[PDB]
Amino acid sequence: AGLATVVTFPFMFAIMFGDMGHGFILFLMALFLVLNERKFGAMHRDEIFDMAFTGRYVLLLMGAFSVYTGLLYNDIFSKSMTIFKSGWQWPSTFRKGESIEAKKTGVYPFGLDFAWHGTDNGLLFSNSYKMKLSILMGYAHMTYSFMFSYINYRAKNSKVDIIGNFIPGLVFMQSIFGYLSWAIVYKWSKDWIKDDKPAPGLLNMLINMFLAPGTIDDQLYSGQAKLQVVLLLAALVCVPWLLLYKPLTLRRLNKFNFGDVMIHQVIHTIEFCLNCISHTASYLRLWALSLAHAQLSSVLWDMTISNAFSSKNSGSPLAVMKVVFLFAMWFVLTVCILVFMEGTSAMLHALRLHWVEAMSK
Amino acid sequence: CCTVLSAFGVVILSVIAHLFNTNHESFVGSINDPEDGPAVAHTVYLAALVYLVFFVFCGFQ
Amino acid sequence: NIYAPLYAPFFGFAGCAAAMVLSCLGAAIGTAKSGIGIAGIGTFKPELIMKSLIPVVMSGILAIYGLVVAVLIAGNLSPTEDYTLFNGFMHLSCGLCVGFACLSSGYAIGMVGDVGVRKYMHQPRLFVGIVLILIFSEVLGLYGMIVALILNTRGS
Amino acid sequence: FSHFLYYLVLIVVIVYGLYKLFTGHGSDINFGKFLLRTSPYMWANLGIALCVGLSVVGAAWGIFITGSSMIGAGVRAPRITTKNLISIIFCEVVAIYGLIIAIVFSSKLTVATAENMYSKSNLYTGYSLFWAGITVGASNLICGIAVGITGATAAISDAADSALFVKILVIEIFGSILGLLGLIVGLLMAGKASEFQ
Amino acid sequence: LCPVYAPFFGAIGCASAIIFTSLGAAYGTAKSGVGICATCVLRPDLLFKNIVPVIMAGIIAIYGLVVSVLVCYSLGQKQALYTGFIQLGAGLSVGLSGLAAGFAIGIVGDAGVRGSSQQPRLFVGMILILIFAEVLGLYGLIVALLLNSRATQ
Amino acid sequence: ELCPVYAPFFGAIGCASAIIFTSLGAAYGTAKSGVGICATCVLRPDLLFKNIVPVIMAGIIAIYGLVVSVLVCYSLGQKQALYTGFIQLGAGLSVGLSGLAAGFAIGIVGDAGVRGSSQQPRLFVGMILILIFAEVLGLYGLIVALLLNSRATQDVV
Amino acid sequence: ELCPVYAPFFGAIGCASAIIFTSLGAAYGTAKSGVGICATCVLRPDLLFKNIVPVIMAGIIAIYGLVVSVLVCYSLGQKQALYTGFIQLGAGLSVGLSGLAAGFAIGIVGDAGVRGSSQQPRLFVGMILILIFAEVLGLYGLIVALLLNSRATQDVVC
Amino acid sequence: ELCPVYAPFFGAIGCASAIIFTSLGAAYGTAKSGVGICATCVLRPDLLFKNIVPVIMAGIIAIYGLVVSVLVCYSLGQKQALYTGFIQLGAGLSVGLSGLAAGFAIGIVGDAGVRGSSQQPRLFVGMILILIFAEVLGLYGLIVALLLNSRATQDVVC
Amino acid sequence: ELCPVYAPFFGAIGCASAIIFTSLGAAYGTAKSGVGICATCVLRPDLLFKNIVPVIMAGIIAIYGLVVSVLVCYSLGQKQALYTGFIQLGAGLSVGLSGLAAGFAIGIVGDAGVRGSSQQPRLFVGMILILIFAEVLGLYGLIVALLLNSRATQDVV
Amino acid sequence: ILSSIWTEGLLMCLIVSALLLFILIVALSWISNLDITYGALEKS
Amino acid sequence: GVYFNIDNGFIEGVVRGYRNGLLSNNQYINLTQCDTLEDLKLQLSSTDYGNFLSSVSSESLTTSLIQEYASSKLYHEFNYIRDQSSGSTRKFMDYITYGYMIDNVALMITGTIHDRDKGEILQRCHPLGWFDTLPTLSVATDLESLYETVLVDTPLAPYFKNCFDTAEELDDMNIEIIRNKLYKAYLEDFYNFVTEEIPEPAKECMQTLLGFEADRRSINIALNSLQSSDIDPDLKSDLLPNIGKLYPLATFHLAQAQDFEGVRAALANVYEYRGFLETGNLEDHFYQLEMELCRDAFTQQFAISTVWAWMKSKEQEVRNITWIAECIAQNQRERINNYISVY
Repeated sequence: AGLATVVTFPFMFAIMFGDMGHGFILFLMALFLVLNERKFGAMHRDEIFDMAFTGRYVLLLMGAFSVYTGLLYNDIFSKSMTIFKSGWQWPSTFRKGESIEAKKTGVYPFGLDFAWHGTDNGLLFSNSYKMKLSILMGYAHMTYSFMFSYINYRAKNSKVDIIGNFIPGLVFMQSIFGYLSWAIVYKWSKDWIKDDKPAPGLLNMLINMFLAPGTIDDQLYSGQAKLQVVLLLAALVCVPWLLLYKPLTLRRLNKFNFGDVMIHQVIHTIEFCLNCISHTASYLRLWALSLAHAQLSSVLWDMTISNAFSSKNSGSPLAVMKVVFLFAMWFVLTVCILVFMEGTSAMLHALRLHWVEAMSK
Repeated sequence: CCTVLSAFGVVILSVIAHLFNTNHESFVGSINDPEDGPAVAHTVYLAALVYLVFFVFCGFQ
Repeated sequence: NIYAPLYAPFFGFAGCAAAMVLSCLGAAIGTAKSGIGIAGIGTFKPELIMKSLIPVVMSGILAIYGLVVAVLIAGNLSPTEDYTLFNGFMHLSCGLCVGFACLSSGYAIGMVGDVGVRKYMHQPRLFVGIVLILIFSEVLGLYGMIVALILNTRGS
Repeated sequence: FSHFLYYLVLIVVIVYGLYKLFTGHGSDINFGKFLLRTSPYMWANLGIALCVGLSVVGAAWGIFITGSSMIGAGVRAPRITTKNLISIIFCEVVAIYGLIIAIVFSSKLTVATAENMYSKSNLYTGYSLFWAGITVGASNLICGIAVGITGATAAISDAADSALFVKILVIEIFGSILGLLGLIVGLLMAGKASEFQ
Repeated sequence: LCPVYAPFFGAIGCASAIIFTSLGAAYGTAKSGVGICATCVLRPDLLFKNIVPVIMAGIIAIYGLVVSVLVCYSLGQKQALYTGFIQLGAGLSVGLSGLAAGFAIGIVGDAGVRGSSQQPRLFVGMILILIFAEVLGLYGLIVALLLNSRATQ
Repeated sequence: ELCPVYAPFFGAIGCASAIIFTSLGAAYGTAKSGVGICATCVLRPDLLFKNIVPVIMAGIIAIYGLVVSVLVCYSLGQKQALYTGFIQLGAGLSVGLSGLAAGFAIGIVGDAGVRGSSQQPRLFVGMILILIFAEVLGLYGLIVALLLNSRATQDVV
Repeated sequence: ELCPVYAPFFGAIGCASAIIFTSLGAAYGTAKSGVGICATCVLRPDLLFKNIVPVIMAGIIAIYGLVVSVLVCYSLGQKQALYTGFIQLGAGLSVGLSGLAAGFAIGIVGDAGVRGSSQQPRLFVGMILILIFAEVLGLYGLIVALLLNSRATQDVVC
Repeated sequence: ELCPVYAPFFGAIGCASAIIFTSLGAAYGTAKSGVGICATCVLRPDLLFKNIVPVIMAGIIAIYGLVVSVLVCYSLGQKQALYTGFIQLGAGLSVGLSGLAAGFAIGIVGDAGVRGSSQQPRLFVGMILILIFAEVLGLYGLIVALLLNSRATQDVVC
Repeated sequence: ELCPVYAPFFGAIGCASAIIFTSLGAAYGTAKSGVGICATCVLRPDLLFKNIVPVIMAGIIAIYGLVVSVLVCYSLGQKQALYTGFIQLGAGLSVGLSGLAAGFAIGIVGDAGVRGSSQQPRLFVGMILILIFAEVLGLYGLIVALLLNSRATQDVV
Repeated sequence: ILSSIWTEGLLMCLIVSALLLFILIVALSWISNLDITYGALEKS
Repeated sequence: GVYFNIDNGFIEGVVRGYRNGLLSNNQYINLTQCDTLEDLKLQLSSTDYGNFLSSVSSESLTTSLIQEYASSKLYHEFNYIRDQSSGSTRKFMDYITYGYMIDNVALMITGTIHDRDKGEILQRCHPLGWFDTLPTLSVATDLESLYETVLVDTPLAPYFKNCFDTAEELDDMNIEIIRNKLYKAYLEDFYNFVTEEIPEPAKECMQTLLGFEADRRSINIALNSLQSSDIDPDLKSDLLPNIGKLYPLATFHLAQAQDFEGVRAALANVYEYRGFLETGNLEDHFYQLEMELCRDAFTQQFAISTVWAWMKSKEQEVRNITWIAECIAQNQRERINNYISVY
C-alpha cells in the first residue's frame, strides 16, 4: 500500500493544500533538504527534524503537486493569475456600485477561471466545484484501491473469495456511487439552459432513488426511471449475496467453524456496506480543508497587506514602514499558520484518507 | 532567519509593485482597491529596497 | 428613520460592556489562577519566579485586547449623530465575540501556566514548551480581536 | 431544584415564544419598544447603584480573601501584618473607583421635561449610564476578587520567605490593572452623554 | 410624569436599604461571634477587646437605618419616577455596600480574633484590616446620601 | 386610578410577610440555640434557666413581626390607595426580612455561646453583649416599618 | 416585510457564536492537553515538541471558527434579508457548537495520549489517528457552514 | 401566510442541529473510548489498530449527521413553506438527538470493551457485536430523517 | 381554522420524538448491558453470545420507535388538521417516553443479571423473565401509539 | 403601547423586584452556609 | 479559590505556617552532626520544636520519649486546626482520624487475646484515633459481641459490611483480616467523600494522595500474605482497596500472587511503582514517594489537601528525628543519612 501512496498521499495533500505561494515555499524548504541530504545524513537528528528529514521526498512531492493544483485554482497567496484568456466578459457601460453579471464568451483553458475572484457568488461555485471534485477523486481512489483486492484474491487463486467479496462489492459500489460520479460528469456535460430543461438536483436524486423508485421529478437522462430501478435492484441483491455466498459455499465444500465464518461475513457485509457510504462522505474533507486554507489565506491578506496599499503619502517614511511591518506580520503568520500549522493538518488528513479510506478495500 | 524573510520581501514586494505599476486588475480593479497604481507602486518598491538592504546586510552574517 | 431607532445605542453600550467585562474576567482568571501556581513554587526554588511571570503578562495583554475594542465601540457613540440598529447589533456582536474569546483564552492561559510553572520546579527544560502552549492559547483572544476589528469597520 | 426552575422557565419561554410566533403575533414580544418606553431614570439610577454596589462587593470580597489568610499566615510570622496591608489597599482601591464614577454619573442626573422625556438624548444617557455603571461595577468586582486571590497567595509566600513578597507584588500590580481599565472605559462610555433635559 | 406605580420603587428602596444591610450586619455579627465564643473558652480575658467586629457590623446596620429613614421621609402618593428611581438607587447602593461590608467584617473578624489569641501582635492587624472593610458601607452611604439630596429638585 | 382594585394585594402580602419571615427568624433562633441548650444542659442543668436568653431574644423578633402585622392589618381597606399597599408591602418586608437576619444571628450566636459558656462561665456576659447587637437588627427593622406605616395613610387621596 | 430592520441581529449573533463556542472548545483542548504535556515532560523532556500536536490540533479548531466568522462578517448588511440572517445564525451555530465538541474530544483524548505516549512510544501514532478522528468533527462543522453560507444571498430579494 | 417570512428559521436550526447534536455525541464516543485506548495500549500496543474500531464507529455517525445536514442545507430557500421548515427541523432533531444517543452508547461500550479485550482476546468479537447495536441507533435516526426530507417539498404549494 | 399553518409542527415534533427518546432508552440499555458483558466475561468468555439478550431486547425498543416514526412520517401533509398534529405528537411521546423507561429498566436489569449470571447458571432464565416484563413497557407504548395513529386521519375535515 | 397586561410599569417593577430578590436569594444562601466550629467549644 | 477563605482562610494560613517548620536538608545535616541526645534536644530547640522536651532535663531522656513528645505536639497542632474547622472541613478532619481509629481498634483487641493489661495496651494507642468507647473493646473476644455492643455507635460502624463472623472468636490471624477490611472500606468511603464534597483543586491532588495509600496498602497486603498467610485469592481480593491507580488490572494479579515474582511481575506493568521491588528498602521507597506526593500538594494554594500533606510530612519529620535520635543514642552511624527530606 506504500507504492500507490507515493503519488496519492502528496496529491490528496495538495487537494487540501492548494496554493502556488505556500506550495512553492513548502517545495523550496523541501528542496533545501534534498540538495543537502549528504550533510544532514551524517548528523544527529532530533525527533521532529528526524521526521522532517526522513520524509524529505514526501515534502518535495507535496510541494510539487501543490504548485500544480494552485495553478489549477487561481490561488497565489489567495490571488488570481490572469495567464490565459477568460471565458467571462464584464459589461463595459454600467453604473458605479451596482451588482452586475458577466456574459459567457468561452471556457477557461487550464484550471479555474480568474473572473471568480472578487465575486459575491464565486464561493457558491467554488463550493460546488470542490465538493464534486472531492466526490470524484474519492470515488477514483476507492475504485482504484478496490481492484488490488481482486489482484490479491487472484494471486491467492481463490475464486470463492472473488465471487463472494469482490464482485458483490464491485457491483454494489459502482451501482450507487459510481452512478453518482457518472451523474456529476453527465450534468457537467449537458448545458441545461440552451436546452430549456430544469437542472436536476443530484442530492435528492440519490435520496429518491432509494425512497421512491421510478418517480423522477427532474429528468436527467432518457430512460432514467427504469435504469435506476435496475441499479437499485443490483445494489440490493448484493446485500444478501455478499453475506451468504462465501459461508454457504465453504459449508458446501465440507460435504472449520461455520460460526466463525458466518459471523465474520455478516460483520464484513455490515462494515463494507457502511463504509461505501461513510467514506464517500469522508472524502469531503478534501473540500473542507481546501475551503479552510483558501479562506484563511484570503482573510489574512485582507487584514495584513490590504491595509498597507494606499495611494496617499507616496514615498513617505511612515507609509513605507507601514508596508514593511505589515509584510513582516503577514509573512510570519503565513509561515507559522498557513504552512506549518495548516499543512501539517492537511498532511495528517491525507494520511488518514490512506489509512482508513484506502487501506480497507 | 531574517535573510529568508528579506529575500521573500525582495521578490514578493517587487512583483506586487510591478502589478500595481501596470494596473493589474487583481490589485487596482475593484472600487475598494486604491485608485492610483504607480502611487502605491512607489511606496511598495521602496519597501522592496528596504528588504534588499536587510538581505544584503544579513547576507554577510 | 426606520433603520436608526432610538433604542439602538443600548446594543452598542452592551457591546462596550461585553467587550470589557468578559475580557477583564478572562484576564483576571488568567492572572489569578497562574499566580496561584507561581506563588506555590515560592519556597521550592524561588529563583524560577521572575522567569515564570510570562503567563501573568500574557494574561494582562488579554485586557488590552478588550480595552482596544471598548475604546473603538465607545468612540462611535454620540447622542447627536444618527446611529443605526445595524450598527448597534454589530457593536453588540463585536464586543460579544471578543469578550468570550478573551475569556476562553484567559481560562486556557490560567489552566496551562500554573500547571506548567508548578511542574517547572522539577524540570527546567519545560519553559520553551510552556511559552509555546501559552502562545497557542493566547492567540485565541487575538482571533476574537481580529474579528471584532473587522466587524467594527464593517458595521460603521 | 434550581435546575428544575431553570428548565421550567426555559420551557415557558419557548412555549410562549412559539405560541406568539405561530399565531402571527410574534412581533408583540417587542424588546425595542420595551427599551423605548421604559423610563431612562431606571437605567441611569440602576447603573449608578450597581456601579457602587458591585465595586464594593468585589472590594469586600478581596478584603476577606487576603485578610483571613494574612491573619492565618501572621500567627507564626507576625512581621507581615503591617507590610502586607498593601494587598488590602490594592483590592480596596476598586471601591473608590466605583465611588468616583458613581458620583460623576449622578452629576448627569437632573429632571427632564415631560415633553422631551423619551427623546434621543435622554434615552441615550440612560443607556450609557446603565451599561457604564455595569462595566465599572463588574470590572471592579472581578478585579477585587483577582487582587484578593493574588494577595492571599502573597500573604503566605511572605511568611514563607521575606524576599518573595516583592516578587509576587508584581502579580497584584498586573491584577490591579483591570479596575483602572474599567475606570477608563466607564468614563469613555458616558463621556458624550449629556444630562437629562 | 408622576404615575401611580412610582412609590413602589421608593418603598422597596426603603425596604432593601435596611434588609440587605441587616443581612450583612447579621452575617458580620454571627460569624465573628462564633470566633469570640470559640476563642474565649481558653483565654477569656480577651472577651471585651474581641468585641470590635460585632460593633462595626452594628455600625453598618446604623448606616442602613439612616438611609431607610431618610428615604421614607421623601415618599409621597404623587411623586415622579425620578424621585422613585433615585430612592431605589439610594436603597440599592447602601444595601449592596452594607451587605458586602458585613460579609467582609464577618469573615475577617473570626479569623482575627482567633489569630489574636495565638499571636498578640494580630490585634492591631485585624483592626487595621476591619477598618478598610468598615468604610465600604460608607462608600455606599455616600452615593445614598447624594441621591437623597437630588430627590425633590 | 389612584385607588385601584388590586391595591389590597400588596397590603395583605405586607401583613402576611411581617409575621411569616419573623416567625422564620424566631424559629431559627429558637431551634438552633435550643439544640445547644438541650445539648449542654445534660451535664450542667443548674444553668438551664440562664441559657434561655437566646430563645427569649429570638422570640422578641416574632413580637416585632406581630406588632407590624396588627398595625398593617388595621389599616387595610377595600378602596385603599396603591400607595398604601406599596408602603404596607415595604413595612412588611422591612420587619420580616430584617428579623429573619436578626433571628439567624441570634440562633448562630446562641448555639455558639451556650456551648462555650459551660466550659467558661465568663463567656456568658459576652454572649449577652453579642446577642444585644444581634437583636437591635430586628429593632432597626421595627423602627423602619413604624416610620413607613405612619407615612402609609397620611395625605392619601 | 421580507428584509426587516432587526434582520442583521441573527447574522450578528451567528458571527459572534462561531468565535465564542469555537474559542471555548479550542481553549478546553489547549488547556486540558497542556496539563498532560506539562505533567509528563517532567521526566520525559525530549518528547516536549512531539506532544504539542494536541494543542496545535485544538488551535486549528479556532482557525476554523475564525475563517467562518470572517466570511460571515463580510456578508452582513444593513438592508439584509431575514433569510440571510437565519442562514448566518445556522452557519455560526454549526461551526461553534461543533468546534466545542471537537475541542472537548481533543482535550480529553490528548492528555491521555501524551500520558500514555511517554510510557509507550508506539502509542503516538494511535494518538495522532484518534486526534484526526476528533478534529474531523470540527471539519464537518466547517463544511456544513461553508456550504450553508454560500446559499445566503443567492436568490434573496426585496 | 402559508409560507411566512420566519419559515427558514426552523430549516436553518434543523440544518444546524443535525451536525451539532451529532458531533457532540461523536465527540463523546471518540473521547470516552480514546481514553480507553490510550490507557490500554501502554501494555498491549500491538492491539492499537484493532481497538480503534469504537473511534471509527463513532466517526461514522458524524458522517450520518453530515449527509443529513447537507441534504437539509440544499433544500433551503427564502420563500419556502413552513411545512418544509417543520420537516427539516424534525429531520435535524431526529439525526442529532439520536446520534447523540448512539455516541453515548458507543462511548460507554467502547472503553469497557477495549479494556477487556486485552485480558481476554475473545471479547473483541463481542465488543463488535454490542457496538453494532450501539451504532445502528444513529442509522435509525438517519432513516427517519431521510424519510422526512423526502417528504419536505413533495406536494408543497404557495 | 381546523387545519392551521402551524399544524405540521406537532406532527414533526412527534415524528422526531418517536425515535429520539427510544434511541436514548436503547442507548442506556445497550450501554449498561455492554459494560456488564465486557466486565463479566473477561474470565468466562463462553457466556458471550448467551449474555447478548439484554442488548437485543434494548435494541428492539428502538425498532419500536422506528416503526411509529415512519407511520407518523407518512401521514404528514402541509394542509393537515391540528387534530392530526396533536395525535402524532401524542403518539411520538407515547412511544418515546415509554421506550425510554423500558430502556432504563432493561439497562439496569441487564447488567445486574449478567454480572450475577456468571456465578449462578440458572439466573439466566430469571434475567430473561424480568427483561420480558421490562420490554413489554415499550410494547405497551407501541400499542398506544399505533391506536392513536389509526385515528389521526379517520374522520378529519 | 407595549402591552395591556404586561405594561411599561409592571414589567419594570418585575425587573427591580427580580434584581432585589436575586440579591436576597444570594445573601440568604451566604447566611445559610454559616456553620459553627464545635470543636473549639467542647471539652474533649 | 474564590470561595475557599470563607471557612478555611485562617485554617490554611496556620497550616502553611506549620509547613515552614518542616526541617530542611541543612536542618537535618545539623542534626546528624550531634553527639548526644542532649545535643540533639538543644539543636531541635532552635527550630520550631523549641522547648518541647523542657520537662525532661537530661536524665530520663530516651529516644522513645523524643518520638512521644514530637508526635504529641503534632497531635495537639492537629487538634488546634480541627477545633477551628467547620462544615465540610471538620468532616474531612474526622475522616483523617478514622484511619487511626481503625489501627487503635486492631491494637486494642489484640491486647485482650494475649491477656495483656488494659492500662498498658492503651498508652501504645494512637491519640488522634480516640473514640469514647475505645477502652471498652476489652469486654468481649468475638467480633459480633464487639460490634453489636461497642462499635455500633462509633463512626467505624458502616465499615463492618464484609467482616463475616463465622462464630470463631479471635486469633491473631483474623484480626489482621478485620483490620485490612476495615481499612479497605474506609479507603472506599473517604475516596467517595473526597470525590463528592471536596472542591476541585483539593480533589485531584487528594485522590492521588489517597490512591497512593490504597496502592501501598495493596502491595503490603499482597506481599505480607506470602510469609504469614495461606489464603485463597477470592478471600484475598476482599482485602485490597479499589480506588487506587493499581486496582482494575494489577490487584487481580496481586490477588493470585502466590510467589514473590507474582508480585514483582504484577508491579512491573504499573509505571510509577516499577523498580520499588528491585533494589533498596521498599518502605523507604514508599515513604519517599509519599513525600514527593505531599510536596507538590503544597504547591496548589487554595486546597484543603494541605492539611493531609502537612500532617503526613510532619509524621515523616517525627520519623526522621526518631531515626536520627536512635542512631546517635545507640552509637550506630552507618545509616544516619537514611532520612527522607524533600523540603
